[PDB]
Amino acid sequence: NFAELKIKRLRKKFAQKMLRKARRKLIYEKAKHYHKEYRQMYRTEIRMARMARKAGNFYVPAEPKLAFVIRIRGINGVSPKVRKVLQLLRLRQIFNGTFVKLNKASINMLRIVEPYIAWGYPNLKSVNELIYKRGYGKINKKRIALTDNTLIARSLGKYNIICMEDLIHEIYTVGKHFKEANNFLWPFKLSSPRGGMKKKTTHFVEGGDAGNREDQINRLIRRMN
Amino acid sequence: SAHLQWMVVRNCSSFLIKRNKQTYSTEPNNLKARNSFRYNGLIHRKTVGVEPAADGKGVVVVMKRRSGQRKPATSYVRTTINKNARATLSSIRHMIRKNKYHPDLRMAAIRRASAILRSQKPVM
Amino acid sequence: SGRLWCKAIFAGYKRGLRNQREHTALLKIEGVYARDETEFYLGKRCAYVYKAKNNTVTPGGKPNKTRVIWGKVTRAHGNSGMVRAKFRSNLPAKAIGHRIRVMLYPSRI
Amino acid sequence: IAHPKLGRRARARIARGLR
Amino acid sequence: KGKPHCSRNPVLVRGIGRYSRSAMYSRKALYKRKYAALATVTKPVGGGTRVVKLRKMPRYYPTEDVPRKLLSHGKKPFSQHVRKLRASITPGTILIILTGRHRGKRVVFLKQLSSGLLLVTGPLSLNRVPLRRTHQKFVIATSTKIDISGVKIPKHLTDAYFKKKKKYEITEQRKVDQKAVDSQILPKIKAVPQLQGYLRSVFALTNGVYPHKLVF
Amino acid sequence: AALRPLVKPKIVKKRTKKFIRHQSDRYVKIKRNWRKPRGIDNRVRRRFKGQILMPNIGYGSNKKTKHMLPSGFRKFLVHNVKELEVLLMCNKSYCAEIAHNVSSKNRKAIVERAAQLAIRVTNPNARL
RNA sequence: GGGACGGGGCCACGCGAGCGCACGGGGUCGGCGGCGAUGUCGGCUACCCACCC
RNA sequence: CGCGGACGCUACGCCGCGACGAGUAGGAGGGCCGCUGCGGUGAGCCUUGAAGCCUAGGGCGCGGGCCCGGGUGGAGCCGC
Ligand SMILES: [Mg+2]
Ligand SMILES: [Mg+2]
Ligand SMILES: [Mg+2]
Ligand SMILES: [Mg+2]
Ligand SMILES: [Mg+2]
Ligand SMILES: [Mg+2]
Repeated sequence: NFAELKIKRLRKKFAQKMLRKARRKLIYEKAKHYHKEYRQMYRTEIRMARMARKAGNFYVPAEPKLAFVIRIRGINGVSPKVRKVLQLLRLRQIFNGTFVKLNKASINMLRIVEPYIAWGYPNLKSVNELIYKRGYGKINKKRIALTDNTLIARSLGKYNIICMEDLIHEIYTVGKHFKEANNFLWPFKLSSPRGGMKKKTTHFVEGGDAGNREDQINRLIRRMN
Repeated sequence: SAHLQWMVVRNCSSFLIKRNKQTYSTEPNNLKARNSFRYNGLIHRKTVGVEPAADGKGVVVVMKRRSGQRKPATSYVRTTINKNARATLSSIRHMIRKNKYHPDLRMAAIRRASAILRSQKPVM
Repeated sequence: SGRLWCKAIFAGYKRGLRNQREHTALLKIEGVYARDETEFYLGKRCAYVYKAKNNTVTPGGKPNKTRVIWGKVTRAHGNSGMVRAKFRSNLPAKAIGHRIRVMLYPSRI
Repeated sequence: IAHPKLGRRARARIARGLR
Repeated sequence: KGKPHCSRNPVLVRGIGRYSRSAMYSRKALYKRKYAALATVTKPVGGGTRVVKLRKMPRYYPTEDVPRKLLSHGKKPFSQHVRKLRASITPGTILIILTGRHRGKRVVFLKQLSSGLLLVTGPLSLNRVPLRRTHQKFVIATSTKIDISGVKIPKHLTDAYFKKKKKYEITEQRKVDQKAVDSQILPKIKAVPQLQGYLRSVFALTNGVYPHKLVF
Repeated sequence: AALRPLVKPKIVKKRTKKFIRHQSDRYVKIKRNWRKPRGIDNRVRRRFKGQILMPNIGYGSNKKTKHMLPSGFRKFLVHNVKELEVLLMCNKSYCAEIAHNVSSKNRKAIVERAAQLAIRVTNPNARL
């Protein structure tokens, strides 16, 4: 009769309009809960050292669980055992950076290439200014950027990761599903560092840029990012 | 049939032309004149052709029937229109629309005949 | 009824040591001797005036013998007061040491 | 309320409190 | 129907309102506003009657058309922009005109037009510069002001007045409004010492003058 | 004051000179045609600095402004009158260029016919 | 339980209808001014000459 | 009530998204590059001037090369 079939199509248009509304209340609430949990996780790593200075003991904080690994040296003249590693962290060009969670089985791997990297331990801000700005996806062996939540929610719906701020809570605090959001992130494309490195070859101890630098790596992401 | 002889005619006909990285076609009932499947006029059962009048003024329209296909004598039918500018385009929009006769060739069979009416004007 | 421009001596293209890139030409300005002063001369329309044999047109005048090449000042160079400049058409090598003008009028004061 | 299979009645009763 | 009330929240930054949608719900009082529920034209003939058609079909197509183009969002025609100033320019200041055939005369500012350009009127007895539009970019601001708020500027003069039409001859209304403004402006600048020869002389550079050194 | 093209795009090109064979001016028996030099001592094939460049594919042109005359028309080569009925539908894009051996008693009747159809002819005053 | 007048924040409080601004799925002007017939406007390429590298 | 709705698709075609491009000896593919000749075909062109040469003439192609105008020349020539 073509009187009812109109209204039946309008029911499907209204049910999804309500489904976008009940997904835009959810991402806002999953973000506010995290904004509370980051205050609580920063202040409580101060409070144990103020109570440990009232008595006179010391509070050693736990060793961190996340490192940020940048390659600085070239493709030419490379040791074969090295180049396998730098192709097991997916660092193919120069100036590529990744996020690596830490354990005993990956410190000794990041020890053998100390002359080629400069790794650290990143702050909370320099994870935002790497996901929001230089953060591209990996959809079907391609490289598709991130302009919506639905580009994440296709390839990560099986882990209750439905936005960007859940992927950030996962990386900052390393959740169970870290592998399925770090093989997904394409390797980053940083630029040349402004101002200038000191000297590429040597260690950061004797005035270089390689080797460990535990919280000076945010002075190399605010410079390069 | 049709797709059999497109797979035959598409490259070794004699109405075909190739130069300057281009391709054209000189069929007797073609429009846009270019070698494609839909604008050839020797293959289908239904064909539209628009020609100038044999005299100085007018536009003839060569159709084609369906009954006598293998008889090239009485297979086509020619009509002649010698009128003003609107009703000629209307009587071609009607010939191709209200018979459901090969409706794909409508706008190009109006453009080509509005270029014959542009053409047969006394030049300044 | 006086000069309404400022003096500027062309000095060299933007070259390395064994190359050269002629699309960015250096300038020196008499009066400025540091990079901290040259924030006044950004975006100022610079020019170049020569003369030739034949007679050419002139906007608001009879066809003279003189010609111009306009341009623009883009960014600073060095720590002393040198400054770069991007002309529309790249400059000849006849003018190393000669005189070009810079105006002031796209002002920021 | 999120996934469309279960909370359809919940958005139903919200449509029959919003008017 | 119903009057158009002003927008309830104010503006905090460009884009961001100062009230959220909760204090705005109760502010709007959305607790008590529930809501629940041509071409054919005939004509006579003085046969029969004829039915004409509006916007009739064409008589001549070209051999090829060009396609439609896409839609952006933030592109406005020129009469719908925003208008800006600098920081230093006020009505009553003294300017240094640069690029006309009035090269380098020290002139006086009046106002900002609706199109952007300035209303720069020298006293015609001094600098031979009448009411004349110039542009904001090409003007150097001399920090030397006069009072202006005791004038009665006419309301018919605008960009439509200065805008070109097509030798020449001067209309008598240019002579009128030039005399009418100058007979009110001029006693203000005459009563300041050493100014009627200042507006008079020209700016020019010389050896020992660098523009980044003197402040003006 | 002419026959206007449909759309007039800004033609940009990536190289405006030619390519000349290496060591072409020292001899006369060397023509100015391109032959890829295949030595082993050589400087051109191994791309030294400040030598003659070579014809890679990167100098190719955009598929939208390829083969376009400066007036914005493409070319087409015509012998007789019978092939100008081709262009009465494709009109505002392509142009005709009359061949060389056509004598001067026929170009009088080709160019007149190619003024009714409103077709541009590149060389209309050839012989006279 | 107030402590007997208390300031700021909470996406709490299966067809509703019309209008507008927009840092929003890759630029538009619904903006202008002077030069043009025997002396001048355009033509990168192709010819001679000079210079920087 | 009214007799109205662009472009396309030579499927060996057209359109969109990503990463990449060094290269001798050597290997492969595409060549609407080219020469001399034969079956087919262009109701081809040609003493109102064909081939061939010449050119500070106008242009296209990444390139191989081709096409046009202007001069000499005097009888056979080209495209698919
Ligand atoms: Mg090395
Ligand atoms: Mg710097
Ligand atoms: Mg060798
Ligand atoms: Mg290669
Ligand atoms: Mg020569
Ligand atoms: Mg003979």
